Amino acid sequence: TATFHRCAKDPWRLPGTYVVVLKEETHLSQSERTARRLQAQAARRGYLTKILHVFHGLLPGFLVKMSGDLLELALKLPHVDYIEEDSSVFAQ
Amino acid sequence: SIPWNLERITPPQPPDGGSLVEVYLLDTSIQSDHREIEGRVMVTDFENVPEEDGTRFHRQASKCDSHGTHLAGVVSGRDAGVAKGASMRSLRVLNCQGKGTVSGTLIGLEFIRKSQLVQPVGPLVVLLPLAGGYSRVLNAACQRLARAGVVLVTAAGNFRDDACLYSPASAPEVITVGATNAQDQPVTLGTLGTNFGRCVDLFAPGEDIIGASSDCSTCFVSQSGTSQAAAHVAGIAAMMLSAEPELTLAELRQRLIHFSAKDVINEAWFPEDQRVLTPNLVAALPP
Repeated sequence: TATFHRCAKDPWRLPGTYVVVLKEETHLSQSERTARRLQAQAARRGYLTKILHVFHGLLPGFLVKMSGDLLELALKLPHVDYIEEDSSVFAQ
Repeated sequence: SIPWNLERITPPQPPDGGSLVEVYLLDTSIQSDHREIEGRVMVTDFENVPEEDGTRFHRQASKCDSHGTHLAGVVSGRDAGVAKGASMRSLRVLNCQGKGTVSGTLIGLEFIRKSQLVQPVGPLVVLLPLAGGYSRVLNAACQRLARAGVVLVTAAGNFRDDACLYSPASAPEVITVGATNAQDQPVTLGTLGTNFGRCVDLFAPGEDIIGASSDCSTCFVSQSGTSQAAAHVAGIAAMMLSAEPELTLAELRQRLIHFSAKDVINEAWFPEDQRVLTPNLVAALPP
């Protein structure tokens, strides 16, 4: 039941950088394990990934720079709630 | 005489209002040396910004700092600020062209929470004078921070559109602010203007707002937008929370509605179906 989301305003999309959000009470130790799991699974298939940051305090998860090809596989990782493609924000 | 906006939010001037509250600004770089905000704004080590677009962009400090310096002055500026006693802390999430990312904004929201846990002070007010398209992750991070006891204020957006298609304007736990002018009418910005709809909580002055200019250390410039209106509400909320510190988020939202001017906006400016859905409230301070 994990889902993928991306900005409806196409020119505001930032493909190649994804926010992997994990289930509500996921611990920082598990978010770090999941990001390493994504990296090992992607490496197996010949894909390079970079974990840019690991979140905790508000939402459990991590920021990853990777090919969108990996999203079917990333959605099947344990503890994943949803994945959202990065997008632009602007000064008002 | 005084700026029209400071007159408008005054019920028919407090020198150290909002002193118990700390305001976090998630915006462009700031001119911390500017005599209007000098000593009032603490520049955190936080920076998460995308690269500027273009062949060769010229990083000029005066232009890079413009949006943020003005907003910091509307909130707590020495001469033209709403809450002259409030403390501010700024994080850089917008680059010299006013652009940022959802991921940068989330890393910023997380940094605020980590700072609060390490060194708690009084009530926190988080100003987000930015907008993107609807974001499930940005609305979720905003909701989490509000549920953890932090007050969040965002601009409705300057797209003359429904604010529910914009984030963090669509997050319900956030106070979303649309902008009005000196005649109490919705602000028009070029061919666009203030956002509207069921996701907007109230309106506040957002046209020709005198604030700190980064063109010189003592300069003032007028600016317009829903970010300027949001800055008025972050200042008003800091004065209400400073005077009544035990206020919960819901209690604060009712104070803002109660002390607002009612039925002074001509609903005919918004599209026909949005008139019943748009709250006809213009923010004001209590006596």
